[PDB]
Amino acid sequence: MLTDPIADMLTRIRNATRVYKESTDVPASRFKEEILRILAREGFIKGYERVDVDGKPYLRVYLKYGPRRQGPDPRPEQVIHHIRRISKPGRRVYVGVKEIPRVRRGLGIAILSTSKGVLTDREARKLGVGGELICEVW
Amino acid sequence: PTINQLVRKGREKVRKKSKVPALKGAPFRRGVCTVVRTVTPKKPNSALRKVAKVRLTSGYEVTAYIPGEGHNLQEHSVVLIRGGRVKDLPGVRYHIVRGVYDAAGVKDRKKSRSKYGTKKPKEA
Amino acid sequence: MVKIRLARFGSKHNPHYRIVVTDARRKRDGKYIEKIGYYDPRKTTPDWLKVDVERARYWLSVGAQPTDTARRLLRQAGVFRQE
Amino acid sequence: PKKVLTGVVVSDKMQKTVTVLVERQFPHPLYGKVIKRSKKYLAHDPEEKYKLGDVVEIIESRPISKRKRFRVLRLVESGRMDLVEKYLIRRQNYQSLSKRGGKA
Amino acid sequence: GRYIGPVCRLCRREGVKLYLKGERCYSPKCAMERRPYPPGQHGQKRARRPSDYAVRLREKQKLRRIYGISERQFRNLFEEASKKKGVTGSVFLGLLESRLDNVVYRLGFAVSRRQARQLVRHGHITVNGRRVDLPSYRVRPGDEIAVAEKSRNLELIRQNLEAMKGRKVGPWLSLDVEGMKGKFLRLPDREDLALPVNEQLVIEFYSR
RNA sequence: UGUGGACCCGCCCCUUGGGGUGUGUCCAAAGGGCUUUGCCCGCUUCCGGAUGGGCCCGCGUCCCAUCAGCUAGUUGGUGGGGUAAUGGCCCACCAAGGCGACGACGGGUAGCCGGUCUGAGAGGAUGGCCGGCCACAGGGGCACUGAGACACGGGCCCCACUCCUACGGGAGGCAGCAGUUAGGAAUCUUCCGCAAUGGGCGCAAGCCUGACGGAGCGACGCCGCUUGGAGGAAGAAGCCCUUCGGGGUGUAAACUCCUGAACCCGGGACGAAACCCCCGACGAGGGGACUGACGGUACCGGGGUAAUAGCGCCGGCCAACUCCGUGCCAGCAGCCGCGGUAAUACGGAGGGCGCGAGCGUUACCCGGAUUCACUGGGCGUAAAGGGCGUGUAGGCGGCCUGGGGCGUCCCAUGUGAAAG
Ligand SMILES: [Mg+2]
Ligand SMILES: [Mg+2]
Ligand SMILES: [Mg+2]
Ligand SMILES: [Mg+2]
Ligand SMILES: [Mg+2]
Ligand SMILES: [Mg+2]
Ligand SMILES: [Mg+2]
Ligand SMILES: [Mg+2]
Ligand SMILES: [Mg+2]
Ligand SMILES: [Mg+2]
Ligand SMILES: [Mg+2]
Ligand SMILES: [Mg+2]
Ligand SMILES: [Mg+2]
Ligand SMILES: [Mg+2]
Ligand SMILES: [Mg+2]
Ligand SMILES: [Mg+2]
Ligand SMILES: [Mg+2]
Ligand SMILES: [Mg+2]
Ligand SMILES: [Mg+2]
Ligand SMILES: [Mg+2]
Ligand SMILES: [Mg+2]
Ligand SMILES: [Mg+2]
Ligand SMILES: [Mg+2]
Ligand SMILES: [Mg+2]
Ligand SMILES: [Mg+2]
Ligand SMILES: [Mg+2]
Ligand SMILES: [Mg+2]
Ligand SMILES: [Mg+2]
Ligand SMILES: [Mg+2]
Ligand SMILES: [Mg+2]
Ligand SMILES: [Mg+2]
Ligand SMILES: [Mg+2]
Ligand SMILES: [Mg+2]
Ligand SMILES: [Mg+2]
Ligand SMILES: [Mg+2]
Ligand SMILES: [Mg+2]
Ligand SMILES: [Mg+2]
Ligand SMILES: [Mg+2]
Ligand SMILES: [Mg+2]
Ligand SMILES: [Mg+2]
Ligand SMILES: [Mg+2]
Ligand SMILES: [Mg+2]
Ligand SMILES: [Mg+2]
Ligand SMILES: [Mg+2]
Ligand SMILES: [Mg+2]
Ligand SMILES: [Mg+2]
Ligand SMILES: [Mg+2]
Ligand SMILES: [Mg+2]
Ligand SMILES: [Mg+2]
Ligand SMILES: [Mg+2]
Ligand SMILES: [Mg+2]
Ligand SMILES: [Zn+2]
Repeated sequence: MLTDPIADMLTRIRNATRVYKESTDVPASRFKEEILRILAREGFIKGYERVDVDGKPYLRVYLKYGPRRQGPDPRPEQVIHHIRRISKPGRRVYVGVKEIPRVRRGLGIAILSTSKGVLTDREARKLGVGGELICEVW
Repeated sequence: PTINQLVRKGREKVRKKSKVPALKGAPFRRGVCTVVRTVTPKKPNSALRKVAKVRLTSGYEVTAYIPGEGHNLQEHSVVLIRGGRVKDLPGVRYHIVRGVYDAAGVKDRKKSRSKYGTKKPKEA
Repeated sequence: MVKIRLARFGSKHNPHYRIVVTDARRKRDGKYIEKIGYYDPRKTTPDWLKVDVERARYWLSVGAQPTDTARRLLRQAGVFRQE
Repeated sequence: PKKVLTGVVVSDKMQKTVTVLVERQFPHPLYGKVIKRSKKYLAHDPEEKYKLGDVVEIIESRPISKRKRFRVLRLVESGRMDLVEKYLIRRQNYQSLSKRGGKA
Repeated sequence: GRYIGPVCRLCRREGVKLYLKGERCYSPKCAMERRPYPPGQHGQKRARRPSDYAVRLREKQKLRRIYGISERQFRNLFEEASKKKGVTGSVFLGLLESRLDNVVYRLGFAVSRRQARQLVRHGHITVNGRRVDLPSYRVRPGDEIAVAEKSRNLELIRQNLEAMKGRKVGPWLSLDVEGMKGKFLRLPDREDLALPVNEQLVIEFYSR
């Protein structure tokens, strides 16, 4: 069974993007959906939608890359260079508002799940709350 | 180790083993000579290294090097040791402090005088 | 009983007392119950004596007995003045 | 305020006294993961009103004996040996881990 | 002053005139004339490419040697400067320049720093009208550094202040050659000094 | 005498022994001084304040599992004893319990903390000095007197020891200041004063305070400061290297001039104003007098001599090179490594670098060392996958909804002593 569905999703995307796929599917879950809304809203992914693959609910995530490049290896740059789980079963990580980190001086983001819902580190900071440091992205 | 493991066993702090059981890890230790033989070095060396077996006040019996051109330690003189290996003589881990007790300081030494315990010579 | 006395806080030949409320039994420089002023005998600065009459009066009203030098100073700051 | 704790009654084999197994959770001081640690309190029961499986609140009290500095406040919910079971098995499991053999 | 010993032998080793003797350090006799190479039996030997480390060691020596300050004091000033707010390089230079013995050199009461240092020690100097015989004494904006009223007629103090007539002084300072009074207007800025030292190498020397 | 308070029983309000009330019983006192026929110091019972303290509870507090079982006052109950008070605190009786791998029991080590050192941080190490708590007063036990002690300079007994002894028997306990002796690599004056702050007792005068305030010795640490300042040869002598022509030490010196640490003379403190006494009410307020150990010291003014320098290092790491002596010797050496005849690595010398009243050495702590890795590591062949499986505890856990709100997050508030 999947031991950590969020870690899984983050990875499917890590994997899919590294071989430049058009998109990738991930088992559907409300929580995962709230996280995708961030990724989309922040411009890491074109967006995502709810498809039903072989009778079961999935979320097609449409990935996003840069332009083709010059020289040896014309592979596009990644939009999502990095994306790593922070809190995980076995080692849950919670932060207070004064402890929310600053991913790459702001050039990146940290998705945390608060009692006010899933928020980026800037969002959560404004709202003035903290919670579980879900992941990190840049 | 998984986090749970570290929770269960934690990490282990290693221990520093003394390289000079000059007991009570004092800075120096007083002793009395019992032997004052010579010893042959090892590796790519050769010479008659001067050494002394000292019956220490710390209830220890150890060999100490006798640094300097020439010495005057007899098979019964009181001396002080500081601890310092002699890379060439395995087993020798302490040095005898020249200039303290029955250990005369090196005579006619002008350079590193402070070590070898030798007073500043006069001049005019 | 509890006292209002001076606790020594300067440095050698540089005395700076700290007017405190403490139990009679403590070291003169030990743990006090409250600081209610300070006093520089040598008057090295214009501000060589502060007191806080308000507080000095609260303790006096509940038992605190000042030493002779303590009251001399408390008075100089009008702790007992009732005019 | 007198500390109030909630736990399960594991022992009953005592006169006017019951053992309450109280658990607590907290982040590991160094490794972060939330860990569960437990403790048994001998609580006072003048009327022998509570039994095994009773989840009761315990309140900080004036000493009743050595070991007994807690009294059973109220019942939170009863019957539930699933909790007593963990304790019992975990107790019996002690047969295997030792020097002498044991069908643990 | 300090160090006490051949001084021009330091300029030599630093390969840069550290102007610290007054006259001579101008006249074709500063040794740096017809003798620019460092002291010793090997002074003229073809120098070997210096090590990254040797480079910072000499730059820190060049600076400290300019003010005639001990390593103990230099370091304590640098540490103080380090923890202080603002570019440590400048703040450090700002502090060195705030030493009384230095301000005396800067105001011309003394031709060199070693002289200035001796003037301060022997009580010939006065800060805000009070005698201050501490070379390390730290001048602060607004202070008036004068010549002790009882030393105003010293053969040395005369010729020295005579030479200051018409002569300009540091923009962060100001002096009245008449009343032999000086004024510390403000801490000098990096741009105000013309030191033969890249103080960046000094900051680096203390992180090794 | 009974304001009152204590106890038994009852009732009421509270609600684990809090507060009220009724009957009954029980419980008080000390006198002294005069600026004497009042006022001061004090006495008694009670309610309360303040301060100090006892006891209890949650959580946190080192190493070894080559220590895995431990326990019978043990765990609990009833009654009693005891105490200011809860409690197996202690005792009689009854029950059979209690504790342990979330590490009992056993062994090793250790006073804990504010803090201190180090570290980018997380953390590591530590707990001298100062402040708080604890514990102990030759070792062991015990209680008496007290508000308080099981009482360092109080008492009793046992033990070890020293001492006196008319041998029967007694006297002692510096982990108080100072000092002696022993041990040790190593740690101070048998000092001055109670002038100040603090303490005890006294109405006060005042007495007592090795608390303390000071001085003494030790570079043991930190900071400040001196051994000079400016001029002075294309460059003395000596030493020194030399392709013998010169090169170096060196503006260094000499020397010229200037200042003037030491030291002399003179003046000379702050720290002290209270207590006290007078006026005034022994009050507020006003007035007055006495009082300095440090010390004839700090500091101020006048006079005035150029007047200590050392230690480590120079093969690489690591800033600094030459000659000579030595010849796997003598010896260096933190790690690499040097020395078996041209040695920048030994010894000396000249020169040089570094630091300078110090410089080195030894020891020990943190760092670098992501070299136990939480931040921040690994296991095919470098050290590291268990010979395999079954499975207990434990760890971990798919998608949707709802309740709770323990974990988690937020606001407010209390606490977080002083020193640092
Ligand atoms: Mg060594
Ligand atoms: Mg040497
Ligand atoms: Mg004069
Ligand atoms: Mg560093
Ligand atoms: Mg009555
Ligand atoms: Mg009641
Ligand atoms: Mg009643
Ligand atoms: Mg009644
Ligand atoms: Mg009378
Ligand atoms: Mg049993
Ligand atoms: Mg009982
Ligand atoms: Mg009782
Ligand atoms: Mg029994
Ligand atoms: Mg144990
Ligand atoms: Mg101990
Ligand atoms: Mg720190
Ligand atoms: Mg680190
Ligand atoms: Mg720390
Ligand atoms: Mg600590
Ligand atoms: Mg001590
Ligand atoms: Mg202390
Ligand atoms: Mg106590
Ligand atoms: Mg003793
Ligand atoms: Mg009693
Ligand atoms: Mg005694
Ligand atoms: Mg001895
Ligand atoms: Mg006194
Ligand atoms: Mg007194
Ligand atoms: Mg000169
Ligand atoms: Mg008096
Ligand atoms: Mg009158
Ligand atoms: Mg008066
Ligand atoms: Mg001279
Ligand atoms: Mg070397
Ligand atoms: Mg080098
Ligand atoms: Mg030889
Ligand atoms: Mg040779
Ligand atoms: Mg050779
Ligand atoms: Mg040589
Ligand atoms: Mg580490
Ligand atoms: Mg590794
Ligand atoms: Mg292998
Ligand atoms: Mg295998
Ligand atoms: Mg096997
Ligand atoms: Mg779940
Ligand atoms: Mg579970
Ligand atoms: Mg729920
Ligand atoms: Mg909650
Ligand atoms: Mg809070
Ligand atoms: Mg607060
Ligand atoms: Mg504080
Ligand atoms: Zn020059």
